[PDB]
Amino acid sequence: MMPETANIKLGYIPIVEAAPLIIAQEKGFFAKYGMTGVEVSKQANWASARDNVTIGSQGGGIDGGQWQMPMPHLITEGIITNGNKVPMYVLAQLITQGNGIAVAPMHEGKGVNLDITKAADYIKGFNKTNGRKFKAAHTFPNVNQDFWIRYWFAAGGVDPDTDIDLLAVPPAETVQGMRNGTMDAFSTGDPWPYRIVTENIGYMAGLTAQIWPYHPEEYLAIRADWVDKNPKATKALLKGIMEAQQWIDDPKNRPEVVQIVSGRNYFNVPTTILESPFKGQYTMGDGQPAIDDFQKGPLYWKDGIGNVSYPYKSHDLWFLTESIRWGFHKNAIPDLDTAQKIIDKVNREDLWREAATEAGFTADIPSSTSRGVETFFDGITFDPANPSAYLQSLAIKKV
Repeated sequence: MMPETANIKLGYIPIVEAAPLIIAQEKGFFAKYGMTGVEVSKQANWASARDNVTIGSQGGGIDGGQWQMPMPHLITEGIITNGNKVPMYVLAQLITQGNGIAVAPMHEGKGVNLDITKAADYIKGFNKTNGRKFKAAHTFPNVNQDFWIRYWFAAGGVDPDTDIDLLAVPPAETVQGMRNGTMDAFSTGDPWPYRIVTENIGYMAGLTAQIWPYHPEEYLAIRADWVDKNPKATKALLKGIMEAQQWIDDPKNRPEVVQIVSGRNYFNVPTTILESPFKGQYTMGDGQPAIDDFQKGPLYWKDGIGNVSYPYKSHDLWFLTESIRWGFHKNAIPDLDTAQKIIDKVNREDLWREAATEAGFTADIPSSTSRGVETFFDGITFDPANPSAYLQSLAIKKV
């Protein structure tokens, strides 16, 4: 099925979530299906990734790439691009887990761990007791990592909007702040946790693998105009990604995966900082036991619930439901019906199914577009069939 074109520019951020794109390219999986002209382009930050996909490859940007959710949806509706609507299609989930919340040393022994309920008053009154409002950061508002730390805070009784200072700050600057004693928490992901702990910059309150096991995370999304014009090439790219994900999850191949992504032309970091996490090994600190479980590390093809790669529409729904929870994009996404309408235009799980079928991976295709009821660490459940009930079960929200 000769692709219409063998070329495409896909952006990535130098974190473990990018692995499938890098491996599909470097191990020849894209080439196997005819996509011999794939350029895996490093993005400076999420803002730059957003801008680059808006201009497209022809304008000097990118045709698609790696994204935190629901960026593809927000770009499609021009919500985060000042009204410039650039339709995109979510084609596959790249990975699950590999994210976590780091906390500064000064908060050790205060109960600021996975469940911060007992430390809620300590956090809320930090200005009076310590001279500043508890300060936390993520690197881009209204997406994955902002959601993770907001859920963690709110589950313990801390309002992330009113009780603390939750800011969007570059990763290096944030870590520097933690070292300087001016930043209290950081919603981040591999390879950051290893460095933060080993360099005694802070400890890990919890992994997203603990907050929501096998949670939806990073996704591959490409501009709709590119996909509509190159349907065969799109499926070829999906097959390459699928094989790369399958390859990455075999423990035998992980040393090579680590070696490749850590290389100078990609992440450009010492392999040592990624070796442990790729084995599901994390030193958590604050007197808590270390984690040594492959199932708690990043997973790219299959997880404990189902297939990782398949993009369940129920997950798109959770991201937009949580957006509504925090009052994000009030005018653009005023209700759950509007959210579903956006999801039906953006999520292209049908192409994932088609590509998987053509490639001979029919045994791995999920039977539904929903992964069913989702369960969080605090007992809250999200039933895709009734997002209203989920929202109403939450203690802290803006709706």
